[PDB]
Amino acid sequence: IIGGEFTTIENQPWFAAIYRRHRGGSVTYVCGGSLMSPCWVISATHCFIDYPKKEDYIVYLGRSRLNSNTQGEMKFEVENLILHKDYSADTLAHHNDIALLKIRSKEGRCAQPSRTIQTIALPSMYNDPQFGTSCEITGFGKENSTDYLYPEQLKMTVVKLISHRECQQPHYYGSEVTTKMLCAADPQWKTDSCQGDSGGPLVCSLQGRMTLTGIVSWGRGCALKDKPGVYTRVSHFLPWIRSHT
Ligand SMILES: Nc1nc2cc(O)ccc2[nH]1
Repeated sequence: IIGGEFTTIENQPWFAAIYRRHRGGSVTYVCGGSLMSPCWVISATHCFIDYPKKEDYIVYLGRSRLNSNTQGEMKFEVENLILHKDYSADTLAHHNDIALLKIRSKEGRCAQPSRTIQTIALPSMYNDPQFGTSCEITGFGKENSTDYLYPEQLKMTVVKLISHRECQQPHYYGSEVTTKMLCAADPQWKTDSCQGDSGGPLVCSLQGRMTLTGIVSWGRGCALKDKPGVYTRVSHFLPWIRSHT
């Protein structure tokens, strides 16, 4: 993340760090995601679609830093990884970018909702906070685009929400965000998401409740005058999310 602050997990008690295991050479960070209910995490197919053998991922909850074992984490396999039956990578733009992972400790069970391990609620149907709401993102994403290492502490930032007519400024993303893709960014240029963040959460405040408003997906550069980060628009997906759940 190219924005504000370094945080710790208990301000993010739903974050999901997902790792690939390798043939021999060990384990590299895939993406974030978010804890749904002790059996489930939510993220984006673009992360896994090239490499779909559920058995190579190792996701974590309660982990606070890329390569250090933080206080009281729990480790996970992924009993099933479910990718959207319809996904597509158009130039820059991603489509129906959503995915589910059923975790399972080495023991067969979903996770124990600790202090450092909460669910976050899904949105309700046709109710997304309005342009100009500040929401927040978490990930271990590049700090600077020019960087080729992801940061070693976790990062969080907050980011204002854009309206589809504004984000379809042809000076922005044209007809390529669409009704199910949600733009947001800090009034231009300075904080934003980036690489290896997608699958992270966009968590807006609705009535009182932190609510999984959107899932990070794409954006042309990180922190660019006229280039919003776009985030999947979660309420358009609550059917699929229950009928593959
Ligand atoms: N603005 C923005 N650029 C991004 C690039 C990514 O690979 C993932 C999220 C992003 N958000």
